[PDB]
Amino acid sequence: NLNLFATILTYPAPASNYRGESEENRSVIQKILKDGQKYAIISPESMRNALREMLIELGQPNNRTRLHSEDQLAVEFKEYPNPDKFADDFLFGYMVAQTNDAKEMKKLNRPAKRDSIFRCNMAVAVNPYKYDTVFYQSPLNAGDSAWKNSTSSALLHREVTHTAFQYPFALAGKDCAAKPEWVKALLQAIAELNGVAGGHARAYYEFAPRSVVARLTPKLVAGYQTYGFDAEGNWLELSRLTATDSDNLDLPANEFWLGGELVRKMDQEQKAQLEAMGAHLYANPEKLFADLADSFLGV
Amino acid sequence: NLNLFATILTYPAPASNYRGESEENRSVIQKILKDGQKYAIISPESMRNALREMLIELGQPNNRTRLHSEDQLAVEFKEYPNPDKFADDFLFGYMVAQTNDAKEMKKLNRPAKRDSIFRCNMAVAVNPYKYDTVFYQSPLNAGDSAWKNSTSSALLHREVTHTAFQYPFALAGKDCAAKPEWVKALLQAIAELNGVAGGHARAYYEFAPRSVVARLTPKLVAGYQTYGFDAEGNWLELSRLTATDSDNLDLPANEFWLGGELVRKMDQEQKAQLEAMGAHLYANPEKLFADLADSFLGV
Amino acid sequence: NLNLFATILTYPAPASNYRGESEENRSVIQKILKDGQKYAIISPESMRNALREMLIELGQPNNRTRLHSEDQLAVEFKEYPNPDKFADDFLFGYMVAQTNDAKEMKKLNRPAKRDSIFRCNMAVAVNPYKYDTVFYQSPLNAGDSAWKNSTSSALLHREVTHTAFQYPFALAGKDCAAKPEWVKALLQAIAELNGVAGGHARAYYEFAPRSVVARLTPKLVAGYQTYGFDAEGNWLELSRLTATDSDNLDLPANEFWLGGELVRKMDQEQKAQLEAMGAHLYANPEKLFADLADSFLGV
Amino acid sequence: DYNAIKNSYYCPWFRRQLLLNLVLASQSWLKRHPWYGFGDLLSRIPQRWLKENNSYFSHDARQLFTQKKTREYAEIVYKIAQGFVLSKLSSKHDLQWSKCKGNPKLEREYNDKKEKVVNEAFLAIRSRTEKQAFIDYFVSTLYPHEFVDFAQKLFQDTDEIRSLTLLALSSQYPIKRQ
Amino acid sequence: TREYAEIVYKIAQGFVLSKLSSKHDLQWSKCKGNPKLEREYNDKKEKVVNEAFLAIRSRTEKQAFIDYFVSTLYPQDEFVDFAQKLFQDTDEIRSLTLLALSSQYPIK
Amino acid sequence: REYAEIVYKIAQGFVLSKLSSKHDLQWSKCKGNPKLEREYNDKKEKVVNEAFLAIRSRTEKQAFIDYFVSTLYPHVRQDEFVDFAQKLFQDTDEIRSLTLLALSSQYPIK
Amino acid sequence: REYAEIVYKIAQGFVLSKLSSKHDLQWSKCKGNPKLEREYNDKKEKVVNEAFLAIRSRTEKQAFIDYFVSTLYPHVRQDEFVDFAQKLFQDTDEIRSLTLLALSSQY
Amino acid sequence: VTRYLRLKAPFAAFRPFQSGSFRSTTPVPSFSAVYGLLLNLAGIEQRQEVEGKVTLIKPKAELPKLAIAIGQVKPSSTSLINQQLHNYPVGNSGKEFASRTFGSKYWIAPVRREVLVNLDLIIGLQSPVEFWQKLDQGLKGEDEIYPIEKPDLASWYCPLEPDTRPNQGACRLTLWIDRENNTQTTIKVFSPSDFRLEPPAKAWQQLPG
Repeated sequence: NLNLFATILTYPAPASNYRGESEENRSVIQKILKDGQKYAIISPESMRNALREMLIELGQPNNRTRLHSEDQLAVEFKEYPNPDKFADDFLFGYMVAQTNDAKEMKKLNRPAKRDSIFRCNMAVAVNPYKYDTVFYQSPLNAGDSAWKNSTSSALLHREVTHTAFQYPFALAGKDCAAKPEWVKALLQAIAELNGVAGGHARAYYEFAPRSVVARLTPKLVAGYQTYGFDAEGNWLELSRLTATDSDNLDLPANEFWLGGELVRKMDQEQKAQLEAMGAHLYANPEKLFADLADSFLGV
Repeated sequence: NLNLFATILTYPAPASNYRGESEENRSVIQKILKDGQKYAIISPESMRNALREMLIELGQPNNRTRLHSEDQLAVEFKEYPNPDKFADDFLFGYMVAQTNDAKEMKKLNRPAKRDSIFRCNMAVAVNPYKYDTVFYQSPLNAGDSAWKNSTSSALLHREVTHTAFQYPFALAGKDCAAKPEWVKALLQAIAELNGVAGGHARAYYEFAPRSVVARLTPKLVAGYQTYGFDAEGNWLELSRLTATDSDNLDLPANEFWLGGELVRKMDQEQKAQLEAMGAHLYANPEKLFADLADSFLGV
Repeated sequence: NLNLFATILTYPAPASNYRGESEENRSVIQKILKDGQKYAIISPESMRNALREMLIELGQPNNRTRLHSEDQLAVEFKEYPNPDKFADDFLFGYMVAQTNDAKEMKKLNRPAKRDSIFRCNMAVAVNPYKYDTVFYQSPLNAGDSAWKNSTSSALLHREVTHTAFQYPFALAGKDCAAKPEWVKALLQAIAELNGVAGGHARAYYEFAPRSVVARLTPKLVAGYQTYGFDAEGNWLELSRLTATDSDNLDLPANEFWLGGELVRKMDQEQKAQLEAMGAHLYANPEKLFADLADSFLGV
Repeated sequence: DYNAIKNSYYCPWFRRQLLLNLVLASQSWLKRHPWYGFGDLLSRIPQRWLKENNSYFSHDARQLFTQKKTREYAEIVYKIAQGFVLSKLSSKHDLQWSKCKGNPKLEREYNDKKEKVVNEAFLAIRSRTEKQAFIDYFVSTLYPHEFVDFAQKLFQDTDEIRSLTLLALSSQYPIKRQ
Repeated sequence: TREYAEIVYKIAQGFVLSKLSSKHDLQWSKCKGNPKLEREYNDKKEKVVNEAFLAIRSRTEKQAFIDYFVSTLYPQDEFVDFAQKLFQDTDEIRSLTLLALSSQYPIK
Repeated sequence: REYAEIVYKIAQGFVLSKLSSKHDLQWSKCKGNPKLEREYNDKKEKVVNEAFLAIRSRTEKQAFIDYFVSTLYPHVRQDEFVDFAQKLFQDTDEIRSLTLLALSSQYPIK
Repeated sequence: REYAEIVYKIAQGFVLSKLSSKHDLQWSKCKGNPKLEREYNDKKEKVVNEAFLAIRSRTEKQAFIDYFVSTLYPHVRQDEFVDFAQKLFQDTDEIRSLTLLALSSQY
Repeated sequence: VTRYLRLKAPFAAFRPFQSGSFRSTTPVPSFSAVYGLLLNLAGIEQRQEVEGKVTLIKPKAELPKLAIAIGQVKPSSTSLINQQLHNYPVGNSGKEFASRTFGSKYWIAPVRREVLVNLDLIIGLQSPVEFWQKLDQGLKGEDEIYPIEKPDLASWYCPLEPDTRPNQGACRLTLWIDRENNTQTTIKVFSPSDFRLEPPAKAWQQLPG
C-alpha cells in the first residue's frame, strides 16, 4: 500500500551541461564540497522540465507550452486548470492568483495550491573534477556583413569530463490511483529519457536507465540512503547484497528484488538461490518497469 | 516517427589534428583524462566545417563560405548576402543585436533562434599515447633575397601518435520539410567525410567508415552504451543481439544494420543471425548506408 | 574528375638515418610505436626535399637551391615565388608572414596562396628490434698539423636496422595550365626517388619501388587501408575480393593498377582468373607509371 | 596571521589567493598550502602570456622563498630544483654565473638562456599531470645524475609534491634588474 | 622493512661498487689515501653511473620486461615472493630504481 | 610461483652436480677453515660464472636456446608438470628471465 | 600439441621396456632391499646418459638411428604409426625438439 | 526529557523569513520548522488549512504542548547552486502580463541562492506518552530516522546572555511565526556549546506552539 521509488544510473559519456555563471572568458559548472573535492551537479528543475516535455511528446494532453520566444524566455498557452484531469498529469499545478475564477464560487474545484506528486531529488556526479580545459576557436562572424560582428574575434575555452550520474525517484503515498494509465505512461517516459539536460545539442548527454534497483514495503525510506557510493564499481551490489545478507530475516528480500546489472551476467544463480525465489527478474529496464506496473496496478 | 543514430570508426594512422596552442618551440594536441590515462580529441566544430565543405562540393545550394584573404580569418557568405531563408541543413544561423534585417520580422517572418537538426558528439580515441615522439628542423633565413627575414634558426618538436578513433551521431526523426533530397545528400556527404583535420600538410588522415550500427525501434534513444571500445575491432554486445525473437524477447534485433568488417569476421554465428530477422549483414558499408537512407526516407 | 592515390614499398636492406640531433655519445633512430611495439621510423618531409632535388636535376627551374656556407643551413630564393613564370617548386608559393607587407597582391596581384596538389605521409617499418650497435671509434690526429679536431679520443657506437618499409601517398589533383608536363615529370621522378635523408657515405639505401599499387584512379575518394600489404606478403588480392569484387554480380569491380612483385611470383592460373576486366598487370613498376599518367592526365 | 600579508610589497594576485585558504577539521588546513589548483586555473588563461612581465614583483620573492622529515621533504625539493637548473645550464655550455657577474655587458645574455631553460621545464610540468605519468618526469629533474625511505609519501600524495615542485621551480626564475 | 625500497637501494650500491672494483680494481681505502687517486676514482665512477643512467632510459615500458642490462644487474626464501611481486606491475620498480642511481651519483 | 621455485630447485641441483663432477659432493671438509672454504667458493663461483656467461650470450636466440642448448647441459627435473612444460614452446622469454634471476641469486660472493 | 604428450607417454613405456630388457624381474624385487635398486638406478642412469651423446649428435642420422630403436620396444606403436602420417611425414620439428629433450632429461 | 532520536539528510535549505531579492541560509533549522516536521511525521494533519491569498492563521487554543531542544554533531559547509527563479512584478505589470491573468507568476528573472552540503541532527522531544505512541504509529503503523538516545552525544545550542562571548553562533533564529502582522519572535541570536555531556536545562525550550 505505497508507491515504490528507486535509483537510476547512466552510462559514462562526456559532460554537456554548461551551468552559466561565466567568469572572464570561460564557462563553468557549479561544484560541491562533498569531501573537499569537486563534483558536477544538476538541479531537479531541469529533470522536471524534461519529463514534462516527454509527457507532451508521448501525446498525453497538457495545458502549458514553453515556446522559444524572440524577446525573452517565457511560458504561455495555459488556461485555468479547473479539472485535475486533462491537466498537468497530477503534478506541479501551482497557483498564486490573488483574484481568480471566483476562487471556488464558480470554479467549484480545489485551489491546487502547494500540491505536488513525485517530488524528485537532484543529480550528483560520481567522479571528482580534475581541472580540465578545452580551448575554443570562436572566430568573428564576418568583417564585411551587414549584421554586426562584436567588433573582433576571441579565443574561448570550456571544460568537459566523462562521469555517470545517479538519481532517486522519491515517490510514495497511495493517492495517485485516479489514473493508473497516466502512472504507467509516466514510468515509461522515465524509462525513455533522453537529452534531459538543456546543455547543448552538440556533445549531447542522454540519461538512459542502467541497473535501476530499489524497493521497500509500505514503510518510510531507510537503509541505503540513495548516496554514499563508489564509482564505476558495484556500489549497488556491494551495498544492498551485504545489507540483505545481513538482513535476510530483518528485511524482506522477497519484495525487495535483486540489484546490479553486472550480476545479471555472472553468479546470478548463486545469489538467487541464497537469497530468495522472488520476482527478482532483471533483463532490461523496460520489461522490469513493465512488471513493476503490472504488480502496481493491484496496489 | 522513426529515429536513427550510429557510432562509426576508422582505420589506424598517425594523428592529424594540430593547433600549436602551447608554444612555438613545442606543438601539442588536445588531451583528455579517462580512467587515469590520456586520449586525443577531435572537436565537433571540425566535423561541422567538413560537412559544410562536402555540401559545397556535392553541388548543393549554399549559404556560407570563407575567403582565406584576411589578416584574421572570418566568414563572408554566411552573414553578408543571406537573410537566412534556408540554411545548409536548416541550421538557420542566429545572432542578436539592436536589429537584424529590420528586426527580422517584416521582411522575413523567422525566429531569431535556430533549429539545430543535427546532433553530433565529441570524438575520442581508443588507446592512449605517450609524450613527445618526433623531432623537427627549420631553416635559418632566405639569405640573399631578403623578403622573409624570420631569423628564427631553431629546432622545434612535433607531436604524433598512431590511433584509430570512433565517434557517435544522431538524427531527428519527424523532420520532413524539404527533406527528400537534402537529407539524403547530407547522408551521402557523411558517407565519405574526407577533408576533416586541424592540418593537412603531412598527416592526411581519411575518415573512412569501417563499422556501423545504425538502427533502433521507432522510439527515443535507448543509449545502449554508444561509446563502444569495440575491442579494437570486435563488438561488446553480440550476447545482447542473439535473441532476435523468442519467448523472453529481451532484445530487439529486427531493427539493426551491421557494418563491413564486422561481417568480414566470417563465423558460424553469422549463419545463425542470417535467418534471424533484421540481419541486414552487408559487406560494403557505403551501399548499406545509402540503403538506410532509402529505407528511412522512401519507406 | 579523376583522383588517384597509391602505396609502395622498398626492398629489404640495412639502414640508418641521422634522426637525433640530441646527443653525441649514442645515436637514436626509433621515432613512433604501434600497439605496444616500437617498429616505425622516418619523417614525412625529407622526401619533399628529395623530390625537389630530383626535379632540379631533371631540367626544371632551380627556384630554391640549398646552399651550405654558414654553420646553420640557409636556403636562398629567386626574386619572388611565382606559380606562372616557372614551376614554383610544383607551384609552391607559400605563406610569407611579415610586418613589411607590401606583398605582390597589391602589385602583381599574387595572394601568396599555395597550390599544394600533393599528399604524403610518414613511412613505417615492419621490424621492431632497435637494440643493436656496431661500436666504431674516432681517432685523435696529434700529427702536429695546424688543425686539431677534438684533441681527444672517444669510443662511440651507432645503431642500424635491417628492414623494408612501406609508403603511401595521394595526389587528387586536376590538369591546369602548364601542368601536364610538370605532373608527367613528377610521375617520372617518383619512380627513382634516390638520395633520401640527405647524404650518407657509410649507409646506402634506395627507395626503388616494388609491388606498387594505385587505387580508384577514375572514381572519387573511396579507398581504405592504405597501409595494408606488409610482411613481404600480398594483401590487395583479397581486397579485390572484398572491395569492388572482380565479378559484377554482388559487388562490381573497378579499374586497378598492380605492380610487379605481386605478379612476378604468384599463381599462373590466377592471372587468367583475374580477367573480369584484366586490371593492369605489369612486370616492372616503372613501366606502368607512364601509362597511368597518360590515362589519368588524359593525354 | 592577516597582519603578515601587508608586509610584502606589491603582492601578486596569485599568491594573494592565500587569503582564500585562511578558512576539529579545518583549523590547520592552511598549513598544507593546497593553492596549486585554483592558482594555476586562472594563471593559465591570460597570465601565461603576462608571467614574463615584471615577474609580478618577483612573486613576492616567490612567496619570500617559502618564507625562509616533512620539513626536510619540503627543503629537498628546493635543493633539487636549484641543483637541476644549475647543473643543466652548466652542462649545456659550461658558463658560470660566478664569472658572469664579474664582467659587465654579459649578464643579460646569460639571463636569457636561464629564462628559456626554466620556462620550458615549467610548462612541461604544467601539463601531462596524473597519478603515474608525473613520477616519470622526475627522470628529467635528475637527468645529470636514507635518502630513499620516502616513497611511502611520494607514491601516496602525488599532489603536495607536485605543488612544491611547481612553485619552487619558479624560485630559480630570474630576479628583475631593478 | 624488508620491502622494495632498501632492496633496490642495496643492490644498486652493490652493483656499481662491485664492477668498479672489478674493471678498475679499486677500494675506497685507497681513494681516501691521497687527493690525487680520489679524483680519477670519482671521475671513473662518473663514467660508470652515467652510461647506465642513459641506457636504462633507452629501453622503456614493457619491452624492458624483467630482463635488464648485464642480466638484471645479477642480483633466499624472500626472493621467491619478491620475484613474483615484481613479476606483475613492473612500471613502478624501474621508475624507483632511477632514484637509487641518482643517489649513488657523486656529489659536486 | 610453483614454477619459480622449480627453477630455483634445478639451479641448486645443477650447481651441486657440477661440484660432484669436479670434487666431493658432500660439504663438510670446508667447515671453519680459512683456506678450504676459500677454494670451495672459488670453484663454485667460477663454475656458475662460465655457465651464466654462455646463457646470457645467446640474447636474440631466445626460443631456440630454450629448446636446445640451455636445457641439455643443465640437467632438468620433471615430476608431474608436463602441462606446464608447454609455455617453453610459446613463452621462451620469461622462463629465461627466471633462469637468469635464479642463477644471479646463486652467487654467494661478497 | 597433443603429440607432445604422445611423445611424452611413449617415452616412459620406452624406458620401462629398456629397464625390463637389460634388467631381470623388473620392479617386483624393489621391495626386497633398497640396495639392488641403487645398481638398478645407476645402471638405468648410465644407459640413458650415454644415449644422450648419441641422440644429439647430428640431425640427419639421429633420425635414422632413432626410427629403428623406437620401432623395437613399444607395443602400441601400431596406433601411432597409422596416425598423424608417421610422426608428420618422418622428420619434422627436429624430431619433436630432440624427443622432448630425451623426456626432459629423463625426468 | 522522555527520549530523543537521531536523523541525517544529505541536502536541505533554511531560508530566512523574507530574506530579500537574494536568498540566504542558516547553519541549523529553525525551531518552528522542526516542530512542524515532527508534527507532520506523526501524521497529525494541520489544525487549520483555510484558503485565500495566504494561509497560516494559527491560534494556540487547540495545539499540543511540548518542549524542544536542538543539537548538532558535525559542522557542514555551504554552496550556491542556482541561476534563475521567477517572481511577481511590482509596478506597471504592463502589456501581456495583465492580459493573461491565469495564475500569473510571469516575468522570469535570474536569482541565486544557497544550499547545505550535508546535515545531521540528534535532538528529540519531551512529550507525554500518548503523543510519542501516536508518533511511533505514524512512523511504523497502519531520509532515515531512528532513536540512539543514550550513546552518540555531541554539542548543543542555547540562548546567550550579554557575557561569555561565543564562537560561530547563529545570527538569527525563529521560535513561532505566523504570516501576518505581529511581533514575530522575541529572541533571535543563539550560541553553540561544545561538550560531550547532556545539554543543560537552558537548552530545552518549552515551545508555546
